[PDB]
Amino acid sequence: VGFELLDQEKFGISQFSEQVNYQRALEGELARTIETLGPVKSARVHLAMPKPSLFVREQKSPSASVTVTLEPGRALDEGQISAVVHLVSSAVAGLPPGNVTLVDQSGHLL
Amino acid sequence: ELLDQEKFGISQFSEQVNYQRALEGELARTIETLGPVKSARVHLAMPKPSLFVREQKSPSASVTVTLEPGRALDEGQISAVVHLVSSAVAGLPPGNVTLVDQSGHLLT
Amino acid sequence: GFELLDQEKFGISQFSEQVNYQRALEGELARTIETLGPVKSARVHLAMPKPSLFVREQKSPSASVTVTLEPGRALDEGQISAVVHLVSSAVAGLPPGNVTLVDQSGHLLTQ
Amino acid sequence: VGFELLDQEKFGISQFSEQVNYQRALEGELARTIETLGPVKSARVHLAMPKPSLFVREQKSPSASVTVTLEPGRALDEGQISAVVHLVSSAVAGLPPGNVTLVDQSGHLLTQS
Amino acid sequence: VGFELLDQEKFGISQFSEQVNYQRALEGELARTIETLGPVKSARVHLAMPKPSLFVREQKSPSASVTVTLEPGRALDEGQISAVVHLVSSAVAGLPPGNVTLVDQSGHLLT
Amino acid sequence: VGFELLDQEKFGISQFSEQVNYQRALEGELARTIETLGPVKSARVHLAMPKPSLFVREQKSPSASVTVTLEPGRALDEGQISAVVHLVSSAVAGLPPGNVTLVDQSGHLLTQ
Amino acid sequence: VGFELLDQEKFGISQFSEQVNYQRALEGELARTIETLGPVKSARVHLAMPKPSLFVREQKSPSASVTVTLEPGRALDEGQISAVVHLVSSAVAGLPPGNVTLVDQSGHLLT
Amino acid sequence: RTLFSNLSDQDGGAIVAQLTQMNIPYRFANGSGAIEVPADKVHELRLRLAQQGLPQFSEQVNYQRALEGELARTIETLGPVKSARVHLAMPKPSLFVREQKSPSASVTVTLEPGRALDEGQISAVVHLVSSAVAGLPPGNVTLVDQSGHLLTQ
Amino acid sequence: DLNDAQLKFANDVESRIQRRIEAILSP
Amino acid sequence: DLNDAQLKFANDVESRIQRRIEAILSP
Amino acid sequence: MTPESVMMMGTEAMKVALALAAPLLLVALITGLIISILQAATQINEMTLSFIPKIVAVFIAIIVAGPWMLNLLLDYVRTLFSNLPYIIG
Amino acid sequence: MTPESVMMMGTEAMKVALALAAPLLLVALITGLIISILQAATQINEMTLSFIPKIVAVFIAIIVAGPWMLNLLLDYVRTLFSNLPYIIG
Amino acid sequence: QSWSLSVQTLVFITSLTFLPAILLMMTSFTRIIIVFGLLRNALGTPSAPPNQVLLGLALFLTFFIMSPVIDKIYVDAYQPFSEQKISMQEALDKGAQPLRAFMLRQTREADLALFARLANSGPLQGPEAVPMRILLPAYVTSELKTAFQIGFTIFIPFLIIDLVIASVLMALGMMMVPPATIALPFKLMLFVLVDGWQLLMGSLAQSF
Amino acid sequence: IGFTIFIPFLIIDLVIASVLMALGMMMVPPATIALPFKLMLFVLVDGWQLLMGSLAQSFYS
Repeated sequence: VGFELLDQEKFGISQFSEQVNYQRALEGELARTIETLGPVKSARVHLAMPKPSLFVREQKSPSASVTVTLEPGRALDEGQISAVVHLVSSAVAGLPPGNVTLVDQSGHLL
Repeated sequence: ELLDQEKFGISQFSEQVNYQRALEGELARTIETLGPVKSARVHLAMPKPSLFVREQKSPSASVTVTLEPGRALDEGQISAVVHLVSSAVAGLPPGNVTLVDQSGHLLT
Repeated sequence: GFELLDQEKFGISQFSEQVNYQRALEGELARTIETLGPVKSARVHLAMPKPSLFVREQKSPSASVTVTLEPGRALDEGQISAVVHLVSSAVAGLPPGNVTLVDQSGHLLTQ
Repeated sequence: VGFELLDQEKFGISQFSEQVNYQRALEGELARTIETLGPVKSARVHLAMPKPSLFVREQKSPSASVTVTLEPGRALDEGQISAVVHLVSSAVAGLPPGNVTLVDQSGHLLTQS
Repeated sequence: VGFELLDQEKFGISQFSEQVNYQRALEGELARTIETLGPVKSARVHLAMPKPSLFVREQKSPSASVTVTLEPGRALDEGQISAVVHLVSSAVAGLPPGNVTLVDQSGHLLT
Repeated sequence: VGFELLDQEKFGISQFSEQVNYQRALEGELARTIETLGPVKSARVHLAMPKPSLFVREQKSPSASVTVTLEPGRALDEGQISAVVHLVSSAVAGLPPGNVTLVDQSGHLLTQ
Repeated sequence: VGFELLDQEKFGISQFSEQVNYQRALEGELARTIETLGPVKSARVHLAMPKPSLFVREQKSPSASVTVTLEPGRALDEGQISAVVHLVSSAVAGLPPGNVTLVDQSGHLLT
Repeated sequence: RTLFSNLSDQDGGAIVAQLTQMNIPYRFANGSGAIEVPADKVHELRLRLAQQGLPQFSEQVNYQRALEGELARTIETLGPVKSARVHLAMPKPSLFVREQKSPSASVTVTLEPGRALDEGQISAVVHLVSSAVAGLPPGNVTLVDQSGHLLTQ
Repeated sequence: DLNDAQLKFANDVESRIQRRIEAILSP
Repeated sequence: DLNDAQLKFANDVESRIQRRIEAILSP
Repeated sequence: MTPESVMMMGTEAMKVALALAAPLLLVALITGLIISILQAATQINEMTLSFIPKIVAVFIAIIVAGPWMLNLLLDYVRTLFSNLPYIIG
Repeated sequence: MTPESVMMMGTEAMKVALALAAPLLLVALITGLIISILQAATQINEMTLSFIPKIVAVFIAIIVAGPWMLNLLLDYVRTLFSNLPYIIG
Repeated sequence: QSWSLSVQTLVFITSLTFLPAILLMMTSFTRIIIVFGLLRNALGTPSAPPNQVLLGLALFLTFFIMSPVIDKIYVDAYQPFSEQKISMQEALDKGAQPLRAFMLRQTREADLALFARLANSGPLQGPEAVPMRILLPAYVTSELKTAFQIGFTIFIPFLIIDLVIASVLMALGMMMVPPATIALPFKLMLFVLVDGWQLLMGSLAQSF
Repeated sequence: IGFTIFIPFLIIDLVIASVLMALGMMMVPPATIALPFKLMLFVLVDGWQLLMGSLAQSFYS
């Protein structure tokens, strides 16, 4: 998983799979740091990165969904919700914060 | 992990069918992790491009949840599931995500 | 099952690859439909029309769903609606109105 | 037959063969589900799938013939007939219901003339 | 009979052979279902499919001849004559019913 | 990781791989130095280095997210926060400080 | 941490590698000299050398971040901050001093 | 005394794990799907667990009334709460065939002068009430104070 | 669909106006 | 299809107006 | 394009070529080896012995496997041409 | 501009060609030598069975080291075209 | 304000001189003609279909691809100009819009960026700020690159056939035969059994 | 400029011919194989942007 997954010796690989592996690794590390935040017991990050074009004018921006499991009663503060947003947005080239969704283990949209 | 099963190259289409399956699996996984959800099933329909006309169709998703015996999903829940599934699929318009329970009630 | 696809040869052509994809989808959809309380077994048939060319505005696919219910477990209207939604979404460009749902006695549950 | 039929595939399979086999299969599964209908003891489905044509005045349409054998006295209701029609039509890309014929074991047409 | 044949392992075969075999198999299955109709003891189906072109040159339409042997005194109903027509016509791509001839064991045209 | 990560390089290395590896290494070294500052027990740096284009209407500058874990009660000074910002911004070609987010182990945004 | 350190890596080195290795070597030597300055116990230099782009009407310039660890109580003189700036700026082709940041082990910006 | 009854194995296990962590003695009623715990700790523990997200008419009425009373009592163990009233409003078996109904709860709290419920305590109350009633989603729990201020967003 | 969202919006506005009136009319 | 949704919308609006009237007419 | 958007396509193409040419080359090598071993066992001194077994083996292999290789090549080329509009971007 | 520069760029060019062609040629040579020594050991002599494994080995060589060649040659051409306006006279 | 009729006639008849230039640089003719030339080179025979047939076929394909743009121009510029409702200059400005959109949709970003760098362009902003004299060379460069991308992958199956035939022939022993001579009929067979012409036109049309 | 341009496109043909000759395929024309590879190269390394920029610099330098 993450960079270890990306490394696993492998030759029968294509550019598409190569990227997919990069996406998975980024997801893993982001979840990692999010868990490493006091109130967070486990995190799950899903990235939707759109297919790139070398000239097509049409422009689109990626999206992220973050699910957090909190420690018994460890509610996330507003400033917290803000810092999670910032981190996830920065980790994804051209991720507009407004496209980051943060949800708890009960299905509340933070 | 299904993706990494030491399988010699097959075909781009095979790679595509796989990627779709793996995404479905992980999404169902996170949905189950949620408290009220006992098991989840996600079906993705990635759209097929046309022939000569430029028409980007939008993908669609169907999510079936089995809830903890009796417990239901709150509206905010009916919202967070939507957000997660929509984000996980490049260009998935939330309005194309259907959420259904084990009894066949449409939650979305 | 999606398994069918995993256990396969290397001499298979594109036609075979597609037909296998169709079968797998049919299987998983039936599976989820059965996993709905009132449903004891489900059977999904997909008609995915091939590439256009000789046609103009192209055409869209169709589905037939047969359900066997548990003794007396009638499907509610909302249930029927949810089955429709799931099947339609699982098929690229499937217009709900082209999904037929039928019971073990031959009653049309949709329209 | 049907899906099982497409298992032991020798390398020498012409597209024509691949299609015919797909047709045979679809027929098998459809007959199967139709028999699974209570009143139906056995079903037989014949599909006529004709690859296309650009001229409208020279275009026909996919057609199906369904023969059912009923259980002793198990007459099919109007709604049943309707459901058989729907299933067969949906299972065939672009099959206009009106081109589905349903017949019993005695030769009575259960669908429209 | 018909479908079983098409399979018989064989490599020394041409498209022409592949088609003729398909025609034979269709004939066999159609006769089969026709016999499986109460009053019918045995059926024989002959198809005349015109070799097709990929060009824009005269479409035409195929024809069928159906001979039935009835059970002692089991006369076919007008509906029995019809349903046979429908089945045979549908089983042949672009078969105009009016080109289906149905005959009994005595040479009476039921059409 | 970081500079050591780029040692056992198999001949089969796509430019894409080369770049991703460079990004990883930079992230590692930056986190390392950020841990060197006294109050910091561990650091985690995420870089988003993207495409440039030219249309001024849609320009997305490089961005960074920095998570720090502090020593028990070792709150970071405003000046400290400023120095972290400067270091991260400089280490990334054309990184506008304002695109550096600094967060603590409790989820408090230390920057803005 | 050494010019000769990266002076190997076998071969098959995409030039990208050749550049990155140069950058690392320059960083190492600069940190080395900075450590030599009496008050400095250890130095860490990070260079951001932009890879030229023909998108902007003119070329952008590079940046440097320098972290110093001082000997117990060995505060750096203003003139010292100035000399560190000069050295780092000169060692990087077209490095505008104003893009050199100098920081101490406590996170105080000396620049 | 019974902390919880009729628990799933999953919920049971989670609850036991939390009790062990807190060093609270417990006794899972054999095949009763219930966990009798120190009588003096029952209410406090219910609340604490709720914070971590864990887990005839007359009879119904009585039941309902009993349930309301118990919920109120549990909520009153919160420091800032002087008194609590819970009203459960589950419509009688939906008479209308087509229309679909859902249970709701209204919780009124009297707070100690100068005290307020924090977001965590509010969430605990909402969860406690929702978990106690079958089919009651958290969203259908309204929490108000003596002045009629809505505490649940 | 959208009509239900509009109706819930109206219900919340009405409930909040009701609560604001009750708040001052209570003491 | 859509007609049933419109009818349910009308039924909900009528029921809520009825409940609002009953609420004040009850005390 | 990209080196990868090109290396992957070339790898797929040369896979196809390897699958196409594997039966003929394999039967040719096997027949040549068998004839050569038989020749060495009898200590027969000749160089042109293996050619005719080679030619009949290749001819029979072509007859046996022609439909398979031709269909595989046709399908590969068809998908390549269908995917061509999306290759440019 | 100076003849030293001309000969240096020519030499570097043809060393790039040598690096590009050395793996394939060396693999083919090793396969041929191995098959030849095996023939000598077994006393088997047909001039066609040495041609069979050589193609397979050389074609595998592109599978394994092909991306490296493609990345080296592109880098060479890119650098040459970028340094073109500085070696003008 | 409007130009005199003599000025309009002079400009109109002078503009017809740039018709081949417009067709080549600004339309889809360049990519199709380059792909067709590369395909002949790839067929193994350099001049099997005469240049005249390929040129006419490419012209027809270009017309069919550009018919929507031509319709948009006719609705926006030609029809209201011929009815004497807009001036000539304003008609040209209005009619340049759909062609600008068509050129932009197939333009590489790097080409546009480079040619804006060479034209001293500074704050460009909206995709609707690129001038025609900057957009045109970028479109030409992108078209050349795309045509090369299509051609080098059109070459692949014929190289596969050539290599397979040469390997089989030499491994069998007949190393003195010319592989291309035996390979050419098989290249023709592959082209006719795939329906190479029809599929190639489909791909070329879909490329837009 | 043109003669330093010519070198890589002849290098590719040289290596193609040598590789073809290693395996004994002496009757395979090397130009037909090299042309797709030359097109692939000129596609990969921004064949035209680099050439355009190099020519423009060659004037302004």
